Amino acid sequence: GSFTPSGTTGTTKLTVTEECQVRVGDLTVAKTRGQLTDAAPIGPVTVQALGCNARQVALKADTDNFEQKFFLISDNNRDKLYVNIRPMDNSAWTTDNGVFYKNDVGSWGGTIGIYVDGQQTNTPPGNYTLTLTGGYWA
Amino acid sequence: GSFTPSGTTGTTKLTVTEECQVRVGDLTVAKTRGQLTDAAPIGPVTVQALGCNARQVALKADTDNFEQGKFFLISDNNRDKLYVNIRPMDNSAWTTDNGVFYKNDVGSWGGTIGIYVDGQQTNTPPGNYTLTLTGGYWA
Amino acid sequence: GSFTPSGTTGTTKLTVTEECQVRVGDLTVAKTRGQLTDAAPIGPVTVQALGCNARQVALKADTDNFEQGKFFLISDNNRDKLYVNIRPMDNSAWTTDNGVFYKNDVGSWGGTIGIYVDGQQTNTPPGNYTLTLTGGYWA
Repeated sequence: GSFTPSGTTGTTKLTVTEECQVRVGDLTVAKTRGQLTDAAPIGPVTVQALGCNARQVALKADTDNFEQKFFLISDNNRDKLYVNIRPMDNSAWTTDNGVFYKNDVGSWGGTIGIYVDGQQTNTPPGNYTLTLTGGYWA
Repeated sequence: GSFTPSGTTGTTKLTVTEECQVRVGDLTVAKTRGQLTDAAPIGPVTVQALGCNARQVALKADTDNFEQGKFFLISDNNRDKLYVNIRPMDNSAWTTDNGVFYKNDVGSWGGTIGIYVDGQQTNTPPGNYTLTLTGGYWA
Repeated sequence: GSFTPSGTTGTTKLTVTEECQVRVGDLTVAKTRGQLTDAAPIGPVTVQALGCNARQVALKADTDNFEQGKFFLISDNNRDKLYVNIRPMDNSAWTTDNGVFYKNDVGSWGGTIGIYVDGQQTNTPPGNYTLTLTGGYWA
């Protein structure tokens, strides 16, 4: 099985902060380390496939967003926040080295929820990101 | 003549995908190589020149978006290119001079600049292509 | 006292142009050098401090946005600069300490920070200027 890039690239950006969070400029997903408890929901990624009725929809994370496990990477390319990626509808998906594809072919379209994998309330403040690219599995 | 930078910089981003395009995020201008036929319309650029009553409104593309009097979107790898044609929705007369696309007549013009595929290029490798244009006048 | 980074980073982008102003993009703030008079208002930065009921809300500008107790927008060339004044429309009391703009009183303040031109600089070369500010507290 190999992932074929065929879609747009989405990004989940989260700004971890101390209890005293000062949101300057535009508004984004901001969370204090304290809120980084297990199962804690981060953002959500909207996916929409077209003309994929004979292929398995899949999402591919940047090389710096997965290892052995998905996680958001700090701007320093150091600190990481381990998260779990699952669709809103209870569709069945598989995780294969940075790839998250649907077990059944079809032009699926829904929401992919991002949650904190295990309490990590000690996560250093900063800007974390998680990039995912559309495509199919085959 | 020469182009004088005096305005904002706009960008036309197109994502080329295979027949099975999976849009992660929301939203962009995605198109399958199959749709990359000749005259195929990509995105559109809205232009608004003001105080240009004695000058000629002009648009300047990045050095990596033009060559030999030909405009094209560049891949994120600064390698693959999609040749496109620049033309206003209204049939106004413009001129192309080395990456510069200026209007033949002076005055403050405003409207939409349509971007179309120049010749069928359905073999264009998938990826993220862009076309940057900067506002200014010609002299 | 030192500034502790704890919030998001905002940015004020301005595009100085000549009287002939050609807007190519969808939306991006533009202004001709002529409008760059003293007290001239640029953009505005929204500030939302939360859980800061025992800390002094503060804003920190990039190293290339301040110098000698003076704030300014920097050109894309890291050369030209537009000196501006930072002030809360709440008329609240703030202090400027080497790139840091913090509130004199603790509390989870939330409002608008107005950006105005510091002294007439109508000769400012055209280009893209920016001013980055990061949320956090002072102590």
